[PDB]
Amino acid sequence: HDFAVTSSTRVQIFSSRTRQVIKTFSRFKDVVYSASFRSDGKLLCAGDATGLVSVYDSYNPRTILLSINASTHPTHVTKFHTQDNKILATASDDRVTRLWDISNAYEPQLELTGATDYVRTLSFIPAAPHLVATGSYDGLIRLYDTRSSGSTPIYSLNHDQPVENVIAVSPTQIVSCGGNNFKVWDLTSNKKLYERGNFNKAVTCLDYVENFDSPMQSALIASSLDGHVKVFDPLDNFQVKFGWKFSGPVLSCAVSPSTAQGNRHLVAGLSSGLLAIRTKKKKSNNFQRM
Amino acid sequence: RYANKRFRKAQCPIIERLTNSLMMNGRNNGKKLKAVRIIKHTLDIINVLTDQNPIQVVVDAITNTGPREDTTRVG
Amino acid sequence: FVKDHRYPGLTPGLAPVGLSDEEDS
Amino acid sequence: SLVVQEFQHILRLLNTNVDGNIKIVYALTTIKGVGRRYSNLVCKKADVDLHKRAGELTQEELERIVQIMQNPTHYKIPAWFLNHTLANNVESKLRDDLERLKKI
Amino acid sequence: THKISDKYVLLNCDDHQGLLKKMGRDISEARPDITHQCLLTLLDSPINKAGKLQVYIQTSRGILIEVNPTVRIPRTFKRFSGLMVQLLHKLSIRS
Amino acid sequence: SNDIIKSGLAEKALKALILQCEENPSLKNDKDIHIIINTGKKMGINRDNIPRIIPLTKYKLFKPRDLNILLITKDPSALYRETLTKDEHTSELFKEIISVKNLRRRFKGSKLTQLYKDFDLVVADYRVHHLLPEVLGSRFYHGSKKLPYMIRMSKEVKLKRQQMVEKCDPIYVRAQLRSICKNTSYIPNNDNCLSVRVGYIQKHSIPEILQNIQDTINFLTDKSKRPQGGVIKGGIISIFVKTSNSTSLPIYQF
Amino acid sequence: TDRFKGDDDIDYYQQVQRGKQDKKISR
Amino acid sequence: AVPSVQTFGKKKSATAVAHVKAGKGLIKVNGSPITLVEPEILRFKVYEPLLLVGLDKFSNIDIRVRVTGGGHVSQVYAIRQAIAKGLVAYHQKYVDEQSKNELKKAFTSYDRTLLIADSRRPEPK
Amino acid sequence: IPTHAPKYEENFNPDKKSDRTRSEINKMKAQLKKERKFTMKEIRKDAK
RNA sequence: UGACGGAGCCAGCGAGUCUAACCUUGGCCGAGAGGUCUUGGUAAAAACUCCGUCGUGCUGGGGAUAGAGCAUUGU
Repeated sequence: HDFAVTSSTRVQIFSSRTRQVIKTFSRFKDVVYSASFRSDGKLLCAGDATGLVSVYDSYNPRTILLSINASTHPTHVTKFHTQDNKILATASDDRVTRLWDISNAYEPQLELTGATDYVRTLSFIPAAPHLVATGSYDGLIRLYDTRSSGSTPIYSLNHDQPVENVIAVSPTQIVSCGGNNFKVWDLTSNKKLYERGNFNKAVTCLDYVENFDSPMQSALIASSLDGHVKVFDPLDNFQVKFGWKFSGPVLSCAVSPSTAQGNRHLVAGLSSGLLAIRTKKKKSNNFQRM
Repeated sequence: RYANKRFRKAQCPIIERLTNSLMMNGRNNGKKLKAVRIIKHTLDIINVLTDQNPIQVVVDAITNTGPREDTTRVG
Repeated sequence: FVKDHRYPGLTPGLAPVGLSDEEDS
Repeated sequence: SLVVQEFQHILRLLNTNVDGNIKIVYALTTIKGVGRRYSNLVCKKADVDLHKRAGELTQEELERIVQIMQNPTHYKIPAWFLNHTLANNVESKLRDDLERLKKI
Repeated sequence: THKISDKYVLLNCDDHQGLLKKMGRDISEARPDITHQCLLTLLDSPINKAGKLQVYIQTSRGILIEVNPTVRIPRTFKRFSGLMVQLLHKLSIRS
Repeated sequence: SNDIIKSGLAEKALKALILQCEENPSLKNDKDIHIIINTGKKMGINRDNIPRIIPLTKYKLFKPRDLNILLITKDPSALYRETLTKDEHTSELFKEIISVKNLRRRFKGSKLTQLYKDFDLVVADYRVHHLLPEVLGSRFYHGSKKLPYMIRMSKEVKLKRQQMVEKCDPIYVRAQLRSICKNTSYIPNNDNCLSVRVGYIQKHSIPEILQNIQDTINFLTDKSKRPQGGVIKGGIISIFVKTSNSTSLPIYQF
Repeated sequence: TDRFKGDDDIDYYQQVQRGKQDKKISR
Repeated sequence: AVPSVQTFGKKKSATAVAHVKAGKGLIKVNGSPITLVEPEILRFKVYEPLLLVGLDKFSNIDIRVRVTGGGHVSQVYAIRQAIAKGLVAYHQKYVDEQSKNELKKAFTSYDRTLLIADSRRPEPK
Repeated sequence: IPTHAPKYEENFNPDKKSDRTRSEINKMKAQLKKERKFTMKEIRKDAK
């Protein structure tokens, strides 16, 4: 349960035991944007500002298994499909998201369109492997069924502010942040259940973790630009439990996964260049026969 | 020994034959441990990318790439 | 003075050390 | 939403063109007359990270590195880190020996 | 290319009838101007400038010549003949 | 001694040698100043290719940053190399740190010759200094220009019937290397003649060279400072200042 | 570059030295 | 005097000598454990006499192998031959003939060069 | 695509060699080698 | 079809009291022959495995030797 951190032109793998960097990926020609692991943790995908998607071995920066020319525009999102280990979803400034097979990466397996501005987040619904959610700066979260044509979404959800991030907290509920608030929606009802505007500045990142050893069973971590990272309880109507204030605008946040079986980290990445990690620690035989 | 008899080479394992063909092209003549290492990493890459048994991928590749009809020049 | 019983040449070959030598400069 | 972060493709340092894609140590090495150890010592003196690229370098750090490279005495870098008429006469002698041996 | 007396020259229909008759080869078979004008046409065609064209020359004596698309063949047959002589004897021509 | 320093004949010889070195291109190739000491009686100590350090109180011949330095170590080389590289005191001090086994494996013959071309100063562990003549070759050892010195790096003392623990002390290492660079050296021989480098032509002034000569005379002729000093027996009959190619110019004629 | 342009056409030193020398000669 | 057996294995200039005596399970090659036999890429050639028959056949014996000559490949083949032959000989001398025959059948079915030396002598035509 | 002019010599002779003083000196070394080899062979034949 | 360091690790032939460079700066001893010392310049298992680091391309890679231009450093 190590963690990957993306800065300008560099991806660093930090060890969870020592909180020190153990691996460094510095092959990228321009600024690298998103780095992610497979579900099995064997491959690491990174997206570049030149439109490249480079898939490395997770613990070997020397060997590059795959290099995809996904776009001419910068690719801001690279994610692996959670249900399927063969699918890589990339979202770029072409306003087109592309599903690739890892085996044959010469053409996109599927192209999802219908976004008018800057898709910079996507997510996979846990129970349904056919569903893909894309969040864009026009404010619409578009759900695509990959078994269909996929050029047009099956439905869309209107988060009025430009959507910074989308996450799926259950098979039915998703949470989208953009603007000062975040909104949690039901997918079957296509209606928002809750919205929390607890922040001053725009909510940048979301994380969700459940069944980890805690009094509270599920937790939603929301990081905004006012330096605040706050915890919300999905069982308690997404109310507010705890918060941290940092020295500057927090672009990214993460919490160590549920099966950490060791030290637990809350990690924040600020716009100033700082990375803040806060941790929770975890006679002889004759005499014996006598 | 697989060169003593005409069809003895069919009894050779096919991964061994792939390694022996990887020792070709001159610069690495005889570097069989290097070729075995290349096969090991190749099978790891195949299994990682395809989530299959890489021996089966090798077998399918050989059976597909074996040509079934050919030509010969006639004087 | 130093002595190594294995190596007799250490006593002539040793460079003299001084406080100016053990100084940051 | 306003996010302001705190790069040049080509850098002209000490009348030498360097690329911002390479690291600071790589750029100082590509600058002629400077070895890898000298570049590492210069980077350590200027306190710039060796892993940092040349494009993402502070202007004050670049000025300090330029001053250190310009003044080796002020930088106090060690010198250890700083680092055929005869054939024509032979042909004439061969000709003379050939003549004398042919006479012999 | 053939050696006269000493000058190496590319064999010509017009300028080397005596040499062709002495060697016994017919004079009508010595036509490098066709290859010259075909090279001019191919390399000046817009597909070459678009970069979608490659040219190989297969001589009657069995020599195979690869033509880089960026070469500029001289427009005059005299300079073409000199270039072909140096190419056939040195095996390559640089820029 | 004091008369040797205060004699104007020695100073006039020094200007004469400097002017001759400037005028003559063959002498202009040379750059070092040697004195040739005529000991009165035979020294009686066999040469062992071990340089013995003569202190220079007034001035320093060289700084350790100026020279190119090769360190040759005993060969669990990881501890010594890593300590000297990581520690800031000795980080830039050594141009190259190598073990004796790695040196034998890497450098052979002409590669050894270009090594001699590259490196100006060679120092080594005293435990491998005796193994060095076969590894470095003879063309290091002939002429005594770049004979490897003996440094002790751990500061521990070997005791009989017990092991000696291996550490590396960078402060002790830089202290010994500073002493070696600032001080001149001699190697004893059996006969009467001795040769000691006293100054460098470009980097030293004439009074500095004369003071170095005076200090060398006092250290060698002094009855104390045994066994590094006190090796001259019967006094000094005559000293002869000369470079590598220049003829000997006599001073302190007795 | 070319657009149908066609290919372009073609003191003390000597005293001590002489003292050593004539000392050897005298011997 | 414990029950002990000495056997030999050859491949080119390499020669391995195996002493198989009554013991507890120590399998050592050149005074070092069998799990450090180099190269890594060829360690399973040394392992396969153990793995074909089972570690239970090795539960009550001690094998000590001393190898000289040859190179890495030759030495690996000499080791595995000596170990297989030493197993067969110990199970024939101090364990049953049925155990010996079953071991010989397993080793012969996998690779006869574990048991019989592979001699590549010239054949003039 | 770019266009590059070929580098060729008019009146090319493969037999003839292609600064100038150094080339003359090198031709003189070649002549010295031929003469030395020929004289060596002649001297050996006379000796036999 | 790499380079650069570290570490790990494996041969078989070969045993005549016989095996082995040149010039050079000087000091001293000696009637000499020479001896001794000093100086300086030239001749003369690998693989393989493992770990780390650089990085792969007409995006020519090198080698000069002169000259020019502009500046460092400057009486």
